[PDB]
Amino acid sequence: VKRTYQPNKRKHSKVHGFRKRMSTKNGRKVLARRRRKGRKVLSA
Amino acid sequence: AIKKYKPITNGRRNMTSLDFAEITKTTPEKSLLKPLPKKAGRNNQGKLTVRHHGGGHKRQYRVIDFKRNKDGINAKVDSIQYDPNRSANIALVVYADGEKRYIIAPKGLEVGQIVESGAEADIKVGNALPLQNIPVGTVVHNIELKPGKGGQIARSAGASAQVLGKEGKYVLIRLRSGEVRMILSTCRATIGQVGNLQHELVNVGKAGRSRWKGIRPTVRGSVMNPNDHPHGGGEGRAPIGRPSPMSPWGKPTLGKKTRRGKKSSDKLIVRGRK
RNA sequence: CUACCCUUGGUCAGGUUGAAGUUCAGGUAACACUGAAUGGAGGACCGAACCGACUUACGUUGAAAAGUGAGCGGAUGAACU
RNA sequence: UGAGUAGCGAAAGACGGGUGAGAAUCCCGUCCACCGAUUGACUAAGGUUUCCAGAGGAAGGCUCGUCCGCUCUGGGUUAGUCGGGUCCUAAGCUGAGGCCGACAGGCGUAGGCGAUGGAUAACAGGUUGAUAUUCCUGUACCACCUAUAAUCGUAUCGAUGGGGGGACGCAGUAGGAUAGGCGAAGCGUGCGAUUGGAUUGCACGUCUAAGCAGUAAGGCUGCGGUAGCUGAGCUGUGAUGGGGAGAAGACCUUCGAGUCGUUGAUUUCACACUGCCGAGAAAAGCCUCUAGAUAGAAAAUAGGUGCCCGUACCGCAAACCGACACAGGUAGUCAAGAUGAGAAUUCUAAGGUGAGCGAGCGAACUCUCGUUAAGGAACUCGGCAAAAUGACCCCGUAACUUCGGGAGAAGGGGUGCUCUUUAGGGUUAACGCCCAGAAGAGCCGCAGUGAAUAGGCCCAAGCGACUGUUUAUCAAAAACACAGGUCUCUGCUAAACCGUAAGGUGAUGUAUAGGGGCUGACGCCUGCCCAGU
RNA sequence: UCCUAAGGUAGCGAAAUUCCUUGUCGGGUAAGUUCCGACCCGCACGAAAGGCGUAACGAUUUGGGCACUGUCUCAACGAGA
RNA sequence: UGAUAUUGAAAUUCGGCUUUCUAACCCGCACCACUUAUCGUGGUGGGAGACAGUGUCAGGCGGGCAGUUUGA
Repeated sequence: VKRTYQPNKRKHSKVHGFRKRMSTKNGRKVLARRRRKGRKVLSA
Repeated sequence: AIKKYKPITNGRRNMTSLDFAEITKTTPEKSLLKPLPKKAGRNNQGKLTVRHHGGGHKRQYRVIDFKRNKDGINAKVDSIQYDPNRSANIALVVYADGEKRYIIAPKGLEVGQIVESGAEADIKVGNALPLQNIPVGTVVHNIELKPGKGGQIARSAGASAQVLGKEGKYVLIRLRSGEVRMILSTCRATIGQVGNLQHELVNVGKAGRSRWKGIRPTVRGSVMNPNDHPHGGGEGRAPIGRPSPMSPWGKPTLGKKTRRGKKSSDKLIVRGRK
């Protein structure tokens, strides 16, 4: 059957990209939490 | 002038359609068209605010001249064409200087002459004249309410009004619905009655013919669930159950008047519709 | 993913039936009403692709956390993508 | 522990050589078998080195392994023209000032971003273990620079703007051409396995763009509005004193090989013409207009310049999504012969593949298939399942109907092969090639649509008119929807609705209109009560 | 003769509605708690949460026939996993 | 739906509901300028007008929505 996840390079960067997390105050608070925790990947 | 098909198939059994014999040009004016995308009854927030809207055939918008702005220039009817945006037809008039415009096609009008000016134009179908120069007893359409804004009343297929006695600054008029009110004498109006009077005698025939017009199904509130409609649901078919029928949002929808309590127009209405 | 909608694209081997209208010739004070051709309308007919899931068998620490075999429905449209 | 128990994931393999410590499983060869509207050939998304060569067998591969999409080492992607950027724009998303909000921030104008569409200059061969419209060979085209020659100027370049153009739906039939097919000795093979053959039996029969010619059919007649025009498939010279070429004389070598008349024909090349009602984006390139700017070599000569990103490989699959080397899912394009209406059916071509555990025996039982004497629903909650009917031609067919239907009603008869024949036809100097019928006379079998593919029907009731829709994953229905009917609210900054602010939908609509409740084609009808709410 | 705002009209009726109930009387069967046609004692039908009819349509429910058959009387043999 | 603030004039009238006038306030009304965009600002006309809109206080309706109770 058709599974839930269908990869798409463009749609993945427009929804969870770095530039879209900086366009919102709530999105910026996401990168501040990942930085404070020591993650190697910040977005995407 | 109403074609009636033969019962060769179901749905087409009792279906009827117009004749279109009054049309003379099946091609619009390329210089008077504009795009008109569909909204589907959704707000600028992206949410659905009006139900039963969606789909339909692609349409283009024709620019209509509801103000009739010019000085005693005589125009000529060039052709009558079909307009999908309204219930009435439209006529293309050409003026003695070359300007082309669109106007609503009155009843029983052919390729002749038309003039738009006050105190000089005659009382004949086609001419637009201020209510001051209109004697009591005439039938007018495309009536205005604000000087220079454009006609907004009696603009449907087979619609018109009747000019009653004038009273000082205002004139008494009887609208199609039956109401009587006053309008400023400086408002413009056109003589005659909107044509295409056999438009309401049509039988759609089948459900698919209304789908490509832009209407979606209408689910009755009595077959819904309790958390979806005040009529909710019981065991099997049930009556209304309440003292008065409700709307989808919880308001009486039978004989409850929704007109606002206080407004400026209240002084200009003599007797409501009956 | 799924439900509805918006803008812009694509797809449906083959066969069958023969509505309105039109045309000539008999009609007729005028119409009416008849014929033989032309004509190709339809949520129309049979049936692949494609889209659906009515019956039954098998499988149910399965090949598969919903499938497979054999029949079955729609198939120019309220169609599918 | 269960236990050396279940399982080892749809399918045809056999033998002879080679390698090696070790071979049913790796390599080569010959037979056999399977797909072939395809398991074949190209290409978007997605994956991200899985691609090539030599060298390896610990682990991974449901067995084995000398082998690998696994390990080690070294390699592989070449563009002015192909697809995207220095071009345009739909939806939508963001918007200097501005409007509105306890704070954040929500709306919105000019202006920008944004293809799934519009505009836009290259083709045919050759070559590597791994790239090819990119490299190479042969011939083209577009934009932009530089110098030097034709009119011996009161020409030239034009907007930031104006007007044309671009520019658009669905259905149906006919017609003109061309691809790919088929049949004939125009060329190269070759003529004999086992009984008689010798108009024997095989295979081939091609060639771009661009640039010059004239070309079926199409639309249109004396700057914008008012009162011998434009486009057009195909054909033919040459390009090509080349390229390719089934084969030949020689056991990345040199070298002279044939390109023709006839038939049948698109789903490819025109929204062209015609009809219909549901009435079918935009913008730029492009061609004009004058504002103004006040000065040349775009039909032509000889030389120069032209950037950035993608290009390997898989792509109905072992590489994509599914925890797996998983009977599942995944857009578009190319579409051969016999049979046929056909892309159905059976067998084959081009080109692929033989499935990653086997060998024996032929118990019970279970699963998937094939027959069965005499009865024929006696089975069972119930004809569940199975069986039967099935294509084409020709006769013929009831009650009821809203006159269209019912209807393929129900029933019955024909069907192979050979011969003898005669004013249907299409294409053409004849001839020949193709398509298609009515008669008569014969032959063979238990059987002639001899295989495969293809409606059981009929007499009566309940419900809903009808096509359609619904509980992804135990309910497809009498449930929802529907055309029609009726009540009621709304005169426009409309009612209703979201936010309940701005701003929006309704609607670029105006009572023949819009919102809400209840009924549910059509036909005949729809009675009485207003004390209560 | 009491009471009420008025005391159910046309049509239909053991019905997707009838508890008594397998009501009773006629059809179909050798045998019919189901089915069809009629009777009204309608517990508890009824006119737009409409009443009564209706051609054409249905992978809808229901009863009776023809054809056919391993469904069965009653089992037997063969092929493959 | 009333009181009061924003909110000023004149007259009728057996510390006043009502005809009445422009000057506050309002106009998804028109023509101009910013500007070859009408979102917005400003100016001139027209319409309306001390009403409407807005703040505080008060009364009524209000399963539309919310928190809870419904014994042994």
